[PDB]
Amino acid sequence: ARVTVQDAVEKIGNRFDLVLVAARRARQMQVGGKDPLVPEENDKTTVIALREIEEGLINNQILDVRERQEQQEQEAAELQAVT
Amino acid sequence: DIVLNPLGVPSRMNIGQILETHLGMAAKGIGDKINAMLKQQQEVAKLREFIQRAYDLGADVRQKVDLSTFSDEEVMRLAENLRKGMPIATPVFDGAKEAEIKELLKLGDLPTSGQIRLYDGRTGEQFERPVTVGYMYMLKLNHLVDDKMHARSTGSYSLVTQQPLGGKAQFGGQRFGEMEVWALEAYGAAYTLQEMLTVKSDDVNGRTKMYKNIVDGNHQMEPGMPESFNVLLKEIRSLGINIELEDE
Amino acid sequence: EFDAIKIALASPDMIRSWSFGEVKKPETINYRTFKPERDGLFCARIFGPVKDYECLCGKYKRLKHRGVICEKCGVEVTQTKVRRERMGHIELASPTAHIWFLKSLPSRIGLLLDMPLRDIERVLYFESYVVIEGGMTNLERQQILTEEQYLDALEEFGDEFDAKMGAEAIQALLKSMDLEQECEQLREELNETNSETKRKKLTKRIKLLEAFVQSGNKPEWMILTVLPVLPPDLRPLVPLDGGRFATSDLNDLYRRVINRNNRLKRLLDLAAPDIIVRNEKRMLQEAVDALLDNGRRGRAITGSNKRPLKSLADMIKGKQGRFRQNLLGKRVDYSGRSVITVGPYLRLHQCGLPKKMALELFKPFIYGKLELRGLATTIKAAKKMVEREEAVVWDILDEVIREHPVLLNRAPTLHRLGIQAFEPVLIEGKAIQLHPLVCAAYNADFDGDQMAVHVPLTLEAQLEARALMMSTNNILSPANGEPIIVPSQDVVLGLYYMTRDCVNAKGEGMVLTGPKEAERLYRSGLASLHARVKVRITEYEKDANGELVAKTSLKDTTVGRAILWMIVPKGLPYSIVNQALGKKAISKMLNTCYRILGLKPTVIFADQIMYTGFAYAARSGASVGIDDMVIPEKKHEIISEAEAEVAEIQEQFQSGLVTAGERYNKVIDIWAAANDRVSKAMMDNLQTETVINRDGQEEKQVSFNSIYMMADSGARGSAAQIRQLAGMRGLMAKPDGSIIETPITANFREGLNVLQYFISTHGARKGLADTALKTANSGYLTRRLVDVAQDLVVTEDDCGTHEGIMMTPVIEGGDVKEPLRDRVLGRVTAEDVLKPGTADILVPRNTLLHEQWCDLLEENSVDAVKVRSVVSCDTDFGVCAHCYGRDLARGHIINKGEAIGVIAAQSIGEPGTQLTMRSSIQVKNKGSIKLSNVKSVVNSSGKLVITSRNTELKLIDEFGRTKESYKVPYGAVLAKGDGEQVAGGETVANWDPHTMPVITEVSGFVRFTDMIDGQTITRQTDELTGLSSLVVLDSAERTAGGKDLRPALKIVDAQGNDVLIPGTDMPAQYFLPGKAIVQLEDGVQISSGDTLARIPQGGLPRVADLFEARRPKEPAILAEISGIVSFGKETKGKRRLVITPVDGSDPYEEMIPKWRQLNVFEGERVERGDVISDGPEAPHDILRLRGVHAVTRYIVNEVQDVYRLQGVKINDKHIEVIVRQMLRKATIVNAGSSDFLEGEQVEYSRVKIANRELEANGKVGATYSRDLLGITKASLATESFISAASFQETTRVLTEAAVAGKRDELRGLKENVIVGRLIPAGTGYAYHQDRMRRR
Amino acid sequence: GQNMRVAFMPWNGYNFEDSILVSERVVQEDRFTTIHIQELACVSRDTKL
Amino acid sequence: SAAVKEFFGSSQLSQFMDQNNPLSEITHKRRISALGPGGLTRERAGFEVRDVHPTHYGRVCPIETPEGPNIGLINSLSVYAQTNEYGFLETPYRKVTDGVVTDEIHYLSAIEEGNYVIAQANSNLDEEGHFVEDLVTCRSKGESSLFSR
DNA sequence: GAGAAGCTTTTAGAATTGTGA
DNA sequence: TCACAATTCTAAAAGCAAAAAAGCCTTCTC
RNA sequence: UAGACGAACGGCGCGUCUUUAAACCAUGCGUCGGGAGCGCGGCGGGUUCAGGAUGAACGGCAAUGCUGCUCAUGGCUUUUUUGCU
Ligand SMILES: [Mg+2]
Ligand SMILES: [Zn+2]
Ligand SMILES: [Zn+2]
Repeated sequence: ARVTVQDAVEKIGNRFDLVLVAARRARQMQVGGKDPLVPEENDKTTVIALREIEEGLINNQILDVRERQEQQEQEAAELQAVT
Repeated sequence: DIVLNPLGVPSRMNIGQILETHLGMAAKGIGDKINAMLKQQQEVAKLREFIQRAYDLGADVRQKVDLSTFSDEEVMRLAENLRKGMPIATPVFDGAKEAEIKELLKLGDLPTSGQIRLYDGRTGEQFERPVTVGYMYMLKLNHLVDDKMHARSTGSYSLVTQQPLGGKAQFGGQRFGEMEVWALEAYGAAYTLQEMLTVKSDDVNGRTKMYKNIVDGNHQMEPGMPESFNVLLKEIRSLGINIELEDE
Repeated sequence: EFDAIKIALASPDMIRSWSFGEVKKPETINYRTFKPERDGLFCARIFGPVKDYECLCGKYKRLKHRGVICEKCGVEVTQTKVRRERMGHIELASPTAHIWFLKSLPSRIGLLLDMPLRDIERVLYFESYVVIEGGMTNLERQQILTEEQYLDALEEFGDEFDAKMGAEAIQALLKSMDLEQECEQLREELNETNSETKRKKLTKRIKLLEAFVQSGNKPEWMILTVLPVLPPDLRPLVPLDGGRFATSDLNDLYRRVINRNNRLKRLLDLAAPDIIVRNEKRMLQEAVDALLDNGRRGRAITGSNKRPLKSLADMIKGKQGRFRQNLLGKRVDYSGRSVITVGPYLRLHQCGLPKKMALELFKPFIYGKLELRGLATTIKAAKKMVEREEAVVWDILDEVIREHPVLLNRAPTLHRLGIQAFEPVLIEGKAIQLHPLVCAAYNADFDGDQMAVHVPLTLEAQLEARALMMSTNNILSPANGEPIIVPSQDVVLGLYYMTRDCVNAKGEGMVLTGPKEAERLYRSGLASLHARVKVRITEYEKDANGELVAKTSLKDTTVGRAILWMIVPKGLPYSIVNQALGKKAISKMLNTCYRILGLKPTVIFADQIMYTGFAYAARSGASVGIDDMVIPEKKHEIISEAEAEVAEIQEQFQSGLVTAGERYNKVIDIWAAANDRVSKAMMDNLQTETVINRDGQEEKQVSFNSIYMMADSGARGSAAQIRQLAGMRGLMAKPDGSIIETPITANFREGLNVLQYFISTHGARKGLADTALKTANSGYLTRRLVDVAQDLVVTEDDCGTHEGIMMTPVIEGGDVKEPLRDRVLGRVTAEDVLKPGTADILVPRNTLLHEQWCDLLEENSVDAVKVRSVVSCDTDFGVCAHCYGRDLARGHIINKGEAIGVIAAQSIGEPGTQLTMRSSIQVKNKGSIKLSNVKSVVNSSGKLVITSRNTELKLIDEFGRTKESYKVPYGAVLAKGDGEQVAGGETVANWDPHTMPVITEVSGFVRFTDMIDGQTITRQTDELTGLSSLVVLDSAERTAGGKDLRPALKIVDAQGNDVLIPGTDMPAQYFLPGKAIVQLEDGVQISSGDTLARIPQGGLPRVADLFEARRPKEPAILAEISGIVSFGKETKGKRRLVITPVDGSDPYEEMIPKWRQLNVFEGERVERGDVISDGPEAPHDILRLRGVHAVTRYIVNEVQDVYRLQGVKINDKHIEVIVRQMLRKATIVNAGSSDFLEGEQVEYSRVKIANRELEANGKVGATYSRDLLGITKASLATESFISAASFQETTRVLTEAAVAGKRDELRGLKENVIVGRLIPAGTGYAYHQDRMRRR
Repeated sequence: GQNMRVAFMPWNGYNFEDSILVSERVVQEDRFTTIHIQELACVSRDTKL
Repeated sequence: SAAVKEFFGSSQLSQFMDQNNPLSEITHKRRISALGPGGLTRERAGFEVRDVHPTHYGRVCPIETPEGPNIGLINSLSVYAQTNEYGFLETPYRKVTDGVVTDEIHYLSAIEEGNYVIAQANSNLDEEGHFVEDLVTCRSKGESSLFSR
């Protein structure tokens, strides 16, 4: 549950970067099938993403490096299967 | 029966409603005494004496109602009509006076202050500060909430500009005017604004795709460019002007 | 997909290339079957199929046929939406002139040819002739002939004479003219103009020609030969109920023009005579001109009943054109309305949404969940299940609502708090339940208002609603710092009744262990809610960094204050609960809570405050009765006294000892005094009425009268209302504004009688009309501010600058209107603040002056600061986060991206609905004295007399922070000296108002230099005194012979050797004007300070005019250079006046009228920014002469005056940014090594960046003078035409852009709003920066 | 209209700004019930086919 | 037929009856409007026409006019107001002869109201119709003031 | 009948011309 | 010549919503 | 009752006639329907030329058909009144 996003804002000090980061993570959860990194409490994907940002384990850097890593492992699976 | 707010009296200087409340309380007190007499079945002597006392108080007032001429049969009819409260006529700029109101209150067994003691309905506790109770004439204006409510998910759209129709009569959407557009620009609400400008009003393929996405548990829009802008482009090319969208 | 919009003129070949076929017949449809008909305005052969994937005749229908053009009928089987995109054309038999490029004023065909407008107008409409190619004859080309002269020329000149008529002649002229040779020749001739009026004309014409040859246009494209036709589906012939048809008006106009074209083709085919073909060409011209813009020619043709029928320009123009109706604002799906009620149980991030509206707005989400759960396989089954409103749909609906926000909106969205996001709670009913606290933000009461609710669909819109627009984020206003979640009226009444004290209440003077025991005592009944008590209260100071220390002690309080102490969070003190807690006190409580603790405590605290205030307002039982309006017991005595005095004055007038006006003023003043006495008696009786005892004699305390507590808590009402209820309601003005003599001595507790009520009705009707007709003026002003400032965004962190405005406390001359603590709160210092001791860095030079730093400044008592200002920012195309400063709605520095022009315009405009629409220096306090710009000498009396027109004084405290300022004109009798100390109330100076002294720095005898007894002077002895003197006269009455003999006087010594001006070696010749009555004749040794020659003498529209930058009708003429000034020649039109500098040259001379009491004599100096004649001043002069800081400070002060007189509070950032957006152009003086013309007016950022990069090498830059435009001109004269055309003057803007061949890269907010993409301001800043990074 | 019994006091914020707090006894007695008569026209036309 | 039907059916001053109350009907019938064909307009109306003139007294109500745009132009006609043979509003007064206040009713128009001193309705009368107190509040030339008996 | 043939706002800015030197 | 100034033509004048009614060229047939 | 015709074909409708293709209308009556690409030809429509109102050729398109290869199967304007700012 979320009433205020000030704790989430304090760890991304723009308040317009928060919207885009949380949108990326929430779209991942909703469509990408990714598993939430925090327990679900009958929250929606947007609130779950904002809670994750509040905890301090999602931001632009973490998302970028995770995307790079998973793309690299999928490519590595291709490479192992083919060579 | 009804509870109003005292704060509407000082700023909105309508003292007439408090005076109406007091005089209505007095009238209903007279009617309550008449009902008490007319219930514990009495004789017409006491009723005519009391109604005469009620009709013959005040300063030197125009009307003289004498019940010695009423033949004792329509005095009971009059009392039956008066058991709901004695009607009172208070002409516009020569009406009653607070002394007359206090005298009429004292005719009944009401307090002259106009304010009685009340108790809380759900805690049984006396409110402090005696409150002004009385009878006020309430009107029901013809602005009913079941004629004002209206909502729409989707419907039909105009021909020339593929936008929702406007009105409750022809099922239609709300105008998101330019002042609301400014207020959204004053936040950082760029995506809300884009969706309200394209996928909820004009962009036809975008809004069909948005519907199909929503029903499929996916919340994402295809931007597109509004059809009203194309209508404007054609309306401007129909002059000699040649307005064109440059390359990528 | 695209980056810009290019506007230009359409060639006939280009129009033919847009076309799909050429329209020939006026007819539209058949009326047997409503299918189209060939070569009509609706034609399947031209404009595409009627039905999808079908041929009109019916031959081609298969999927294998998509594309084939049928041979039977010629239609192309394809989508019918193609009707919405295909244009035709009409081949006009004769060329025709486009109305816009002819009659736009300026005329783009007029000045291009240099011909005047009316001659071309006569030529086009076949009323006269025009020659071309004069040849070897004495007739030039562009001159105009007429019928008789044409006949004469033709008979006397052979075939080699081309004289044509109508648009064909205009086209021939336009095509024969070569552009390059004319441009070069006229540019060459321009250099020898000598700077007369004609120069301006030339710099217009050239600006056309070059701008008309740089782009790929030719002149003859302003004359129509082929005419496009709008696609059929944009001018539809919809059927209706019956056999008729609801046609559009464009169809009628096209039918008319096609009719006339066909007739003209017929006549030209059958070799008609000249008269009839002339008439028909004229009529076709009129038809086309009606089609393109119906009404610019003679009276607009009327369609059917009485209404001029719409043309294309009408469909583009106006408040109901495409721009303002369908692109800048739309109708939207997923939206609803209803009436609003109050829900006092909600938390302030919630609203109550009816179940019916919720189910109607969230249908697709419900379908999604239904198909997800499997409760309905196909979509139609889910649709029908929802239509039957089953028992499972409601749990789904409660699951598609949990954390999904909705936007609530009230009709006039004056500022950005008229839209807010809430988390719906489903409610059984039909009205939306709105939280009580957010009602102030909306300006919504609950007497019938409605509210519109919108649903955000996409995921980013939900995040934006949850993060930017949620009602728990918007607790502070953006117009100022102050909160907007202050409790309104019942909460404050409850907290004022609860936190109060009675001098002897039940259970007084016992000792308690804490708030909890106080509450138990009160609830159980053993004590009164406000009885004085001792309570042990533990309060937590968070003085230790991130650490709370819990002080405990015994405090003398009341039971109600102890009960209220429970809500208050940890960090706050007990000094905030230990008072009466009116409205301002609660506002300060919430403010300090926010600034100390944070956000979440403030939100929870506000909710708890609302709950407890409502609860204890219910418990109090506060009512209002008739016996709570206590009349003064002494009212009739005062009224009898005042009436007797009025009768005494009336008797005084009846005997004719007084006039009318002074009787009027005596009456008005005595009645006003009586009114004030009655008011004072009423309030003194009311406020302290209650008198009560503790243990003996009666003490007295503050009144528990209901109306007193209502008007004292700040809950509702003010002293004026309590005045009108109890004391007399005073004096009323009639419609003319003349105050009626007889007041209304009756008050509303008693009755007004008929006459008094009638006067009250005068006043009431005036007020209601004023409001109802000023709402629109405020709306127009707000629109203009938004459309000038909308494209200004914060786009950098630092410009790297030191310049900034000098902010000081603002004093009109009495008490300080508002301190320095309020001005520079949240501004960034530009140049460092020095400790008042000596040259010590007190705070660094890039601090954000928050509460700590400002309090430090206050305790150290700094006089003023220099702060970074937006108008002085060197960032181009936006501002930097530091010059703007703090985000007002938030607590931190402004974020990169935020759009501050829209919020500035909204802050200035929203309070516009509260504004209206229709001696000697007596010091106040004791302190040191200072003066500046003072030129004075000692007189015989030992005082000091001043010889300057800009002299002032300050009374200053013992710390140097100024307290009082005043202004002293030329020649005042100073009562003290500089640097001394005075006493409170000590008069410091005095003057003689109506006379203008000519006091001398020197003294001696007088010389009668150059007077003729009868012309220079006319003796007029002071008959009633006895003595006589000379009376000098002006130049407007004497004869021409003595007119040049200027009447003057001079002071000399005994011997006559001229006494020279002090400081130099020249005599002091004091030249005088007329009416300069020289009382002191020769033989009188004068003294300094002696009068040589007596010289006897809005509301909201004010703001609108200040932002329009309108020059007044009596401007205070300023001075341009230093050095000795002089008079000029003897009044050729205007009295000439010359200035002479010392370092510079003296060609400068000004043409001043003869209706000004000038401030300067011949023998006196001036300076840039001096006044030559007082009066209201022009901002243009301030910008040109004094500077840019001068004009911005001037405008800020003169707007804040209006906004502070009404009790409104706006920050000074907003006016500063609107000023920045006004002064935005610049005219180049020196072309330099750049490519700018002699006097071209160019965007200031353009020349700034141009010369900035040009000075990379050693070349020279340019010189510019900034122009001050209004808000209509500053927004119309922008570089982007899409913005300007959607605002005002669509025809002018589009013609200018089209002939100029302009190109619009969007770059703005309104432009991206129209084309339906992300604005480059908020959450869309990142995407636009990304796009700019890929170029 | 109808002549109702009134008390001028605040009550738990339910008559906060201009709202009114009615009792159920006003609705049970149908003191403010009104009758509204609509009209609905079905017009059968001479259409093609 | 076309002209009379155009007047009665589709005209600015021939408007749909306001009918949900007897008061609504009766006060719609006694309604004066400064708009219409031959009158001014809502936006072209200044403020001197939007206002209560002193000669409205007894002929036009000051406190019954619709709020919003057309305030002051949709005036309502007083209880005793009437009309001359020429079309000017008039209102009834009682002749006051020789101090005694008789009961013959004269109907005065605005251009006759200015040549008399009209006493006030609630000015006290004693038996046989004298003014009990020796000086009364009146209005003589578009302005109220206090006059001898 | 059905189907065509064809008589009053107010303010303000910018462009003429109409004397005026 | 080249400058003020009276004329006059052009633009603009808040937002949102509810209900109702009247209409959607002249005319010329034979 | 059935048959035929009405810009290619089929059903249905409508109009007309009775073994016949006419008459009616004149982007030659109305509504609906054709699994697709390549290939064969070509109703219909046009280009060129001549001939002297007539005729030869033509392939960008293309109707009833034929063989073979590949594939999932829905309203706008004016007026009036009202409501909230
Ligand atoms: Mg309201
Ligand atoms: Zn076809
Ligand atoms: Zn800066």
